[PDB]
Amino acid sequence: NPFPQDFLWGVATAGHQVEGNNVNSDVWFLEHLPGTIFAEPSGDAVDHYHRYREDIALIAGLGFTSYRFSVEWARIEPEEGHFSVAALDHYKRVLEACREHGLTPVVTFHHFASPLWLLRSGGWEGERTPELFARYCGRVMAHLGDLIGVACTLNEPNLPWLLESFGIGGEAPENRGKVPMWAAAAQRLGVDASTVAPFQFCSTEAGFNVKLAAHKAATEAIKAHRPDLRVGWTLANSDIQSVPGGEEIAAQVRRDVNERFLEASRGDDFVGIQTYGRTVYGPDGHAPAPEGVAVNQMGEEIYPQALEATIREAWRVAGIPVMVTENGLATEDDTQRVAYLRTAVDGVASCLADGIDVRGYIAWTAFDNFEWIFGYGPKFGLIAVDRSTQERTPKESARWLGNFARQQAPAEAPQPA
Amino acid sequence: NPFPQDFLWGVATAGHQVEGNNVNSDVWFLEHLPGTIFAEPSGDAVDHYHRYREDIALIAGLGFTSYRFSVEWARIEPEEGHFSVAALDHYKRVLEACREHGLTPVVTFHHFASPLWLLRSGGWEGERTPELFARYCGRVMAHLGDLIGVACTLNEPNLPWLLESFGIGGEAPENRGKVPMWAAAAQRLGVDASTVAPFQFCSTEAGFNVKLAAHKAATEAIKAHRPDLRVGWTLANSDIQSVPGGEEIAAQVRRDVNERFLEASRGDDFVGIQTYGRTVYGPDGHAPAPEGVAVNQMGEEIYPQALEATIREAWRVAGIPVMVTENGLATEDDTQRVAYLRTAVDGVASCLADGIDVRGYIAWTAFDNFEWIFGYGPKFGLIAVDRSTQERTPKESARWLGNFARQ
Repeated sequence: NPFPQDFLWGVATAGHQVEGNNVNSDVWFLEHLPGTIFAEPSGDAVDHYHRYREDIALIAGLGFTSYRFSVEWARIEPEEGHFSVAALDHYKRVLEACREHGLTPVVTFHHFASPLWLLRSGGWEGERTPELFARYCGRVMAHLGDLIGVACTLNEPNLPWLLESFGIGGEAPENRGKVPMWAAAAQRLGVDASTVAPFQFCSTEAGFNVKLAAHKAATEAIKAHRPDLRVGWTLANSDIQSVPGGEEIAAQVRRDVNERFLEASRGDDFVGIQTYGRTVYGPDGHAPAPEGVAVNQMGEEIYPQALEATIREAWRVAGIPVMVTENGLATEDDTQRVAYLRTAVDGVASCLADGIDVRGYIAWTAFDNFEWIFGYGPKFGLIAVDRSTQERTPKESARWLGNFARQQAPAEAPQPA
Repeated sequence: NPFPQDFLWGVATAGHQVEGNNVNSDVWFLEHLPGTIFAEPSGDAVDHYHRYREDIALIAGLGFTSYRFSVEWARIEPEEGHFSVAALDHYKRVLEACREHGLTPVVTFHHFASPLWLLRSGGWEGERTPELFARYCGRVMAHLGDLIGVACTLNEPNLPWLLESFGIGGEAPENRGKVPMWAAAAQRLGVDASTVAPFQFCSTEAGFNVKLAAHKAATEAIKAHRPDLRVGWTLANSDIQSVPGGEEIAAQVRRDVNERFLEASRGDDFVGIQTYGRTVYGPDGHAPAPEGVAVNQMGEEIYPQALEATIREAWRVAGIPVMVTENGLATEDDTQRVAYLRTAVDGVASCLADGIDVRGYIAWTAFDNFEWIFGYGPKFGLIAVDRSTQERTPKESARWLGNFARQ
């Protein structure tokens, strides 16, 4: 068996995507702006904020051994310097639920959404962000740090560098004013549009430095409470490929998005790898590539072979233990998700059988949810939710993966201790 | 007793003062503005949002038969036209807890705090405000109306008029810009200050018409779900008195603040009376306490005889049943509170005994809480909360009044 007994089998969520009523967040604010690129508001999402106990019990019943979720800074520090012990107690009860159900909690301290007030100090390019984040992380540790299994500081700091290569984003700061969304944003924040920089859109050297310092200062804050607790960030590392004409563009992208962040990870306990497919570049940049085999729901290629390739890359470049903190598939046909997961798990086993220190596998996502700018259309969940009633119904993929996890545990009788 | 069989004995709260994290409300926003008049932010308050079950068990264990609390528009409709079913289920659970503990729930549909977005459309001077408020009251009824024991549409529409008589607000709208907090509110909302009108500061003719229209449209929305449910609004009615020199001033205030609103109440099923003390006017306007006892934490005269007066007044002007939806005392010494509640309650019984139809007594307030611009200084609670730990400790007044109910 290539998986060790302590290997984590989980599903992941992000607070804004499942909790509902993240009304103090930047993303919420962006969802309701006149010029918005968000297709619909998050609203209640799946109401994980109130239903987490039953959600945890469901997940643990399916045989998962871990649960990854975010603590939301927008709730914890709702205005700069005014921490909410009430919200911190909410997340302590979440962690207590995990622990009562045997789940190791993988806590993401930040998952794109920020308190809206942060966007007035320059957001993820502001020089105070690294220390405010770190202060924030110390406060969460102060209140519930003993209950965390594993810590992820930041989710996908490199995402917008990859989106820029499409590229959706990455206007120059001096040009953010010309996209409606940013112009509006700045106006109501009472601030200049060149200074508007939520986490997931910022691909600027300022933003690189701010992200890295925030990671660094947060790790230290966290270690001050639990020196034993393993910490890393997570990366949006695709399997980068090319066709003829795209070799140099592919190389540039692999370098700026993947290797640069993995180089920056080399001090850490682990790195989180988040991978869905390959990303192919030709002479005109991004090519949704040649066709076969997705047909994902978004019309992207179904290529869970990517995971094994990014795990290998991460081991090579960073040389630290890897945890797969996201992996999954957007599809309305769950039989495709099952076949995808079989292959991705094979990818993991294959890396482990080669001596790569992989420490868990966490599927994106637990429940069909708010897929950022595309809203509720894209279905990534291993568990269905009828949002109108909030009823949860596990899909076969949840039973398959859950039961795979369960079937890796030893089976010995009790032994005098 | 002269208390009928089904007289309600309650304690009351307001969602902004007790729940914590009312981050989408207009008040929250005003608490954090640069030139704010709020002495401190509400923050977590006493975290009633999370602890309500324990709070209601405690309330019920003490002997009360009723609980008055708000549902917060700021959480139910966080953006105009976007209702939260999860916020509605929360409140649904609050009502289920009440009933599980045998407590008749008295729900206030609005208790000063509004969604921040409402302030961008002219707030409680906004001409769409009545129909928005009614629509909101409808959604709440659709989700949970069957669990409400009594309904209070609006809390103290008339408060800011009373305060104006102390020269404490009531700038004409053209001069709102001159108050720092309004100028800051304006700038952050992208709106002119003349337009900024949160409920409890708005004592303008427009705000009278808007409040009244909202109360009426809300009443009609709630009866479309529950024609049996008793509906009214609550009034900030002091026992307005004079000394020689103050007669015209006193009559004026009595007419604009109490009688005008009681007249406006004449169609309703009951009027909620909220009274704490007397307000005395002399030749120089509002008079300070005499070399006359106690006094309360705010230096106002401790005057429980006020309640009997405002009940008699309401019966006379409105002519409909009276519910005491707030009465109590701000004080650090609870022995003063016990004595106050005893006499107030005697005042109520004396009204009852004269045939005035009083339907309930509800004390302000369950828990020491966020007293608006005064922050956590003032202690009105029958139950103490050490906010650092959120630990609840019933004062003697809790056990006194609870036990009084229990007979």
